[PDB]
Amino acid sequence: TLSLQLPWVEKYRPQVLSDIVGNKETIDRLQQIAKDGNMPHMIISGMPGIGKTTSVHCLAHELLGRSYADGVLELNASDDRGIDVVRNQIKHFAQKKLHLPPGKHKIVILDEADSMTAGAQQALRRTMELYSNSTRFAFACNQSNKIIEPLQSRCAILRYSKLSDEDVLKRLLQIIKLEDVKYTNDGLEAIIFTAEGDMRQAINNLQSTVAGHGLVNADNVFKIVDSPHPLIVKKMLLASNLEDSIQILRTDLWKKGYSSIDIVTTSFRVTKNLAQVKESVRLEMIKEIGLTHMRILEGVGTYLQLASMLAKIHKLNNKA
Amino acid sequence: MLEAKFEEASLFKRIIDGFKDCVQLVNFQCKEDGIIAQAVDDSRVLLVSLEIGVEAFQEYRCDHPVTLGMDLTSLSKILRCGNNTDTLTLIADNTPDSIILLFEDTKKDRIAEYSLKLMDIDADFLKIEELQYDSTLSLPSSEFSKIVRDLSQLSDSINIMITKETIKFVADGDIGSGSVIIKPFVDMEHPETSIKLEMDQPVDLTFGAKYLLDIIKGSSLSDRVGIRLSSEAPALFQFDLKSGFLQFFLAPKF
Amino acid sequence: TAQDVLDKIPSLDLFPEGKPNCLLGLTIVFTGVLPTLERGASEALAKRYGARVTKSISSKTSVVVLGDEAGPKKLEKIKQLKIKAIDEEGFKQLIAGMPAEGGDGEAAEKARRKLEEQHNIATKEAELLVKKEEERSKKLAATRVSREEDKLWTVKYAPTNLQQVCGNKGSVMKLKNWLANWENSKKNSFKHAGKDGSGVFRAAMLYGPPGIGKTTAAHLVAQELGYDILEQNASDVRSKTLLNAGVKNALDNMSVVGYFKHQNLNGKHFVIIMDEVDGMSGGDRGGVGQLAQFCRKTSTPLILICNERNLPKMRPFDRVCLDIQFRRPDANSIKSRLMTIAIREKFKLDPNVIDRLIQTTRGDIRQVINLLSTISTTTKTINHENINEISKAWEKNIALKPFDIAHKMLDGQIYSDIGSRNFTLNDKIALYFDDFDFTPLMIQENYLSTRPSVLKPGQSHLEAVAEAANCISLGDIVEKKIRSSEQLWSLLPLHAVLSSVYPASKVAGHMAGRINFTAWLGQNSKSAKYYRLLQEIHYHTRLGTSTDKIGLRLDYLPTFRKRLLDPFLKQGADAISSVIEVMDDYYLTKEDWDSIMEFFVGPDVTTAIIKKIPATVKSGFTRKYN
DNA sequence: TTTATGTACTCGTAGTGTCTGC
DNA sequence: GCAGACACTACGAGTACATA
DNA sequence: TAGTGTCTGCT
DNA sequence: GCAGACACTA
Ligand SMILES: Nc1ncnc2c1ncn2[C@@H]1O[C@H](COP(=O)(O)OP(=O)(O)OP(O)(O)=S)[C@@H](O)[C@H]1O
Ligand SMILES: Nc1ncnc2c1ncn2[C@@H]1O[C@H](COP(=O)(O)OP(=O)(O)OP(O)(O)=S)[C@@H](O)[C@H]1O
Ligand SMILES: [Mg+2]
Ligand SMILES: [Mg+2]
Repeated sequence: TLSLQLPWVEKYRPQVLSDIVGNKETIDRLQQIAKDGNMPHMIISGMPGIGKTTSVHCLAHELLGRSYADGVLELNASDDRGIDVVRNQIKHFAQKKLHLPPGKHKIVILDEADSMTAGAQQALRRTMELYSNSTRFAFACNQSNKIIEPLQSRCAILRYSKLSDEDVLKRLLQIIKLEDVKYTNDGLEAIIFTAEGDMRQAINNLQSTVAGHGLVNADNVFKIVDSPHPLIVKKMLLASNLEDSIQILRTDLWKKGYSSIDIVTTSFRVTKNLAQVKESVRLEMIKEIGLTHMRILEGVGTYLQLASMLAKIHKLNNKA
Repeated sequence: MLEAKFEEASLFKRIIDGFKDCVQLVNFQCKEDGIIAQAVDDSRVLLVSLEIGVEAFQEYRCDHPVTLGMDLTSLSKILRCGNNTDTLTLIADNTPDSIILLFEDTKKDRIAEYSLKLMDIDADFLKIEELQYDSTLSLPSSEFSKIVRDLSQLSDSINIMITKETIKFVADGDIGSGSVIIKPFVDMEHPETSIKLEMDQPVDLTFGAKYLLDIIKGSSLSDRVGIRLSSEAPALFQFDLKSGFLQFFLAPKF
Repeated sequence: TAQDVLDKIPSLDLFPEGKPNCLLGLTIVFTGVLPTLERGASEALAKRYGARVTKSISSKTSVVVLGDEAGPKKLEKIKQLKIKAIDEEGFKQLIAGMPAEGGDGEAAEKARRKLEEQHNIATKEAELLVKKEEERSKKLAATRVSREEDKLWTVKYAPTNLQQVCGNKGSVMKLKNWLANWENSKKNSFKHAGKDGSGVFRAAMLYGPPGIGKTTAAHLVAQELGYDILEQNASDVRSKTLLNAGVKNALDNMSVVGYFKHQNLNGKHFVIIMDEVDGMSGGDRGGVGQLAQFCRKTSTPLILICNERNLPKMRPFDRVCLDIQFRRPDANSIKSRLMTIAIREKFKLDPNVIDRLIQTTRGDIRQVINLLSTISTTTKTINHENINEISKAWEKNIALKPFDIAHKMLDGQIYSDIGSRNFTLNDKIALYFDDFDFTPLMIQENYLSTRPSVLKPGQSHLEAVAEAANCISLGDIVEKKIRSSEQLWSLLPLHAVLSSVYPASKVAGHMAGRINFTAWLGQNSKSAKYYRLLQEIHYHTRLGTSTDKIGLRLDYLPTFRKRLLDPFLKQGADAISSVIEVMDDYYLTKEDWDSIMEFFVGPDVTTAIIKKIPATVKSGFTRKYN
C-alpha cells in the first residue's frame, strides 16, 4: 500500500497571523493582542471555512511557541467534554503553576464549543472568573447562540464574516504560485463561484481539478463538481413560465440524481432567504412548500409532487 | 534545591492517606527545619498542620525556602505507584513548576521517577498561634479512633462530661444512643495505654461527625493522641511524630 | 442662549454639519418617519451633539421631531400641550444654526455643569488609584529589597468598596441593612421584622441580569461588615449528598481562620454565598429543595445569587428569602466610571458614545469593559465614525422571553415593506425558535385581541382573524405530526411559519389590551384532572352500567344530579337515606359525590345550590355514611 | 407541565474484583 | 486462610434536547 | 412630597 | 401592551 500526500487544505494552513486573509480588522486586532500579550477571553463565530480555529492556533503559537506543549489545553468535540471531565481537567490546568513571560497566560482553547452542555458552561463561568489571572479561554463555534449569556458577558466577542471574492482569489493565487500549476482565469472564477466564501471548499475543489485534469479551466471545474443546487432551485422558483420551471426541475435536479427531499428542503431554505419578492408571497410559498414537504416525508416522494408544488407556486405567482 | 530523601515511603504514604480525606489542596513549605504544611478544607471549619523535622529524612538538603503547593488527589495517585522497601526522594529544581519524586528499589534495577505538577495555591501566612486549652486528655490513638467511630454511629450528637473527675462519653443521636462509658485508661503494664487530664474547669463540648471522623483517619502516625479542648480557641488533636508533630485545628460548633 | 435661537426657528402647525456639542441641554423626541434619515440614523445624529433622546413625550419636552405616522398616543399628546414642533427640514438648519456648548440657555447651562461635574468626579478618582498604584509599588519594592498591568480590566477596575458600584444603590443598601441587622433578628427568633420587613427572612436572595454586579455587591457587603465569606459555586458538585456532607455542618460552626485573624465582632461567622443557583439543574437529585431546607433552618446568614428567578426548576424559592432584585443601571454611573477608566488608560472616547455602548450591550457593564479593552488595542479613537461599526459588531443577541416574543411578533411595522427589509423572515424564524415550545401558544392566545394595521384593502378584521385561525389549525396538524412516533423534527421551520409567522402577519398592529399568557396550559391541566375523576367515578359505577366514560358525562351524570341533589333541595335532610341508598347502589363514596357536582356547566351549575343548603342538613349526610 | 422516540448526559447504587491485615 | 476495605465497572433512573 | 425616564414581570 | 417599582429632578 502506497502512502498519500498531504492535502492542500492542511499543507497550506497558515502558521502566522499575516498569512490568513479575510477580516482585516479582526486579524489586525489579533496581531495587536499578539504584540501586547494580554489576551482576553474571546468567542470566535462565523460560517464554516473562514479561518476560525486556524486563527486561534496561530495566536496561541505566536503568543507562546516555547510553551505550546505545556500551557495550552486544546479540548474539543472529539474529546470527551462533560461536567466532571471538564471541570476537573480545566480546574487542574488553571490552578497549575507554570512560569510564563510577564505578558503571557495559559490558553484553554474550547474548539467547537456550541455543542457543550449547559452545566459545563455554568462551571466554566466560575472557572474563568476565579483563574483569569493565570489562564485565558478561547472559544470557537459556528453558532454563537448556543453559548449561555454569562459566558458571552465574560468574553470579547469576535465575529467572522464570509470572505469576499478578492480574498479567496488572493489566497488561491498564492497557493497556485506555491504549487506551480497551470490555470485559466475562467476556471479560477468558477472555483470562487462554487466555493461561496468557503476557503476550504475552494482549496478542495482546486486540488481536485489539478489532480483530475491538470488544467484549472471552467470545463474541468464544472466536470468534477456541479453548480450548487441552491442556485438552480432559486432560478427554478423565480422562473416565469411553468414549463420553464418544470423543465429546469426535471433536467437539472431529477436527471442529476438529486433526492426529492433534498429539493424540497432546498426550496424551503431559498424561499426563506429569498428577497426580491414580497413577504406575503414568500409566506404563501413556504406554506404550500411545507405541505409538499409533509407529503414527501410521509412517503410519497415522486416527480409528480414536485411538479404539483411548482404548479402551485405559479398559481400563486400569477395572482389567480 | 530540595532533596528530601526519606528512609522509606510508608510514613509519607500514611501521612497523605491520613490528612488527604479532609483537605484537598495542601501547601507544603520547605525549610531547613523541615516540612511545614497548613491546609484548610473547603468548609473553612477544619485546619491541618504538618511539621516534619529533618531527623525524619535520611539525607535532607534545602538551599533556599521554596513553596511547593501540590494537589492531594494527584499526589495520592502518584504515591499508589510506590512500593514499601523503596526510598522515596522528593526533588525540586530552581523555581519549580513540578516536583520530582522518585523511588529507589533494593533490587538495583528499578528507578520509578514520577514528576508531579505543582498547583498555584494562594499565599497564606502562618496563622498558627500558641493557645491555652481548658481540657487536655490523651489516650491511645486506636482506642480514641474506635470510641469516636462508636460515637459517630449516631448522626451528630456527641457529648463529653467530666463530672466526678471521671471521663464519660454519653452521646446521643437521631435514633439510638452512643453513651459508651470509658474506663479510666490507666495501666502500669503498658505505658502507652495511659491517660492524663489537665482539668482547668472542664464542662462539655460537641463536635461534628465528619470532623472527628476525618481526625481519626490519621491514627496510623502516632500511638496516642492528645485531645485538647478550649473555650475561646480552636481545638487541637496533636499527633506525635518522631521528628516533628501533627495537629488538626478545629472550631467547635455553636 | 438656546431659547432665543429656538424662537427664531419657524415651527410647524399642522443635511449639513455643525458645531460639536451644539444640541446640549436639548430634549429630542422622534415621532413618525423622516424623508432623509431613518429613526435609528436620526437618533445617532441627534446624540451626535450631546442631546438627550427620551423615549416618551413629556410636558417638559422642548422640541419634538415630527415624521409621518406613529403611535396615536404621541399624536394626541403633542397637540394638547402645544409643544414646539420642528420637521426634518428644520432639523438640517438646526445643526448649522446652533452654536457650540448649546448657548447660554437655562436648560443648556444646567446640562453643561452637570456634564462638567461628571468630568470633575471622573478626574478626582482617576488619580485615586494612581496614588494607590504608587503606594503599592513602593511597598512592593521595599518587600523585594527587604503582577499588575497584565490583568483583565474587569478585575483591576473592580469596585474596591460599596461606593464604587454603578447603579442598584437601593438594592445594595437593602442587602447591607439586612446583613447588619441579622444578629438582631437572631436575638428576636425571626418572629417580628422591622419597617423594611427583612427581619423575618433569615436568608437574602440576589437575582438580576448578568454583568451588573450581584457577586461584587454581595462580596463587598460581606467584607465591609467583617464577616468571613464562605462561597460555593457550580465548579464543585452541589447535589443532595455533598450538600448534606458539606455546608450542612457549617450552619452552626465558625471559621478556624476566624480565631487566627484576630476589633472584629463578626470575624468568626459564615455568610454562605452560593453564586449560580441556576447551576443546580436537577429536579430531584438537584439541591434546590435542600437549599430550601437551609432557608427553613440555618443559624448563620445565607445569601443566594442567581440570574433568572421565574424558572419552574427554581419554583421552591417563591416565598423563602428577602428577594433583592438588581436591574440594568442607568447610563450616568457607567459614563462616569468609563471616563475614569479612559483617563487612566490613555485612550479617549466621546462621552456621548457611552450611551450607545450601554444600549448595544443591554446594560452589561463587564462586557462594556471587555469591549473597551478589545477596541483600544488598535482603535484608540472611539468616536462618531467607529461607533456604528462597533455596535453592529458587538450587538448582544439575547434570547427573548415569551411575552416579548409575542409583543415583537404582533407588530405591524415588521410586516411592512420598509420594516421587513431590516427584520427579514429568517429573523422571525429565529424569534420563534427562541421559545419554540411556548411561541405558538402565545400567538394563539392573543392574536384576536389586537387592532390590525396590516389589513388588506377591503379585508375586515374578522377575515384576517379567520385566516390566522386556519393557519393556526394547519400548524397544529404539523405539530402533531412532529411530536408523534415518526418524530419528524426536520419539519420544525414549517411549524414555525404556520403557527407563528403567518397568523401574526395577518393581524399584526397595536395591541388593544395586554399581552396575555396562554390559557391552554391551565385549561388542559383542568381537563386532564377532570378526565381522571371521570374515569374514577366511571369505574366506581362500572358494574351494572352499559355505558362508557363519554356517555357517563353526556347522559348519566345529569340524571344523577336530580337523584342526589334535588332531594337535598326539595325536602332537605328528610331524604338522607334515599340519597345514600342510590349512592351505595352504584358503589359511590362520599368523595365521588363532590366530584360529580363539578362536571356541570351553564344553567345546571350546582356550586350555588350546595352553598344554599343549610349546614345542619349537610352535616347529617356525611355522618350517616361514615 | 401536555407532547412520544431516540440520543446524550448525570447521578446514584449494586455488584465485582483486588489489596491489607491477623 | 478469611473478613473486611477499598476502588472499580456496570446498570438503572431521571432530565433535556430535537434547525441550522 | 410630586412629575417624568426607564427597566421589568404578567404564567 | 399594562401596570409597577426605582430613581433624578423639581
Ligand atoms: N482566511 C483564511 N486564510 C487562509 N486560509 C484559510 C482562511 N480560512 C480558511 N482557510 C483554510 O481553510 C482550511 C481550514 O480552515 P479552518 O479555519 O480550519 O475552518 P474553520 O474556520 O475552523 O471553520 P469550522 O467551523 O471549524 S468547519 C485550511 O486549509 C486554511 O488554510
Ligand atoms: N455596578 C458595577 N459598577 C462597576 N463595575 C461593575 C459593576 N458591576 C459589574 N462590574 C464589573 O464587572 C466585573 C464582574 O462583575 P460581576 O459582579 O462578577 O457580575 P455578576 O453580577 O456576578 O454577573 P454574573 O455573576 O457573571 S451572571 C467587576 O469586577 C467589575 O469590573
Ligand atoms: Mg475549526
Ligand atoms: Mg456571579
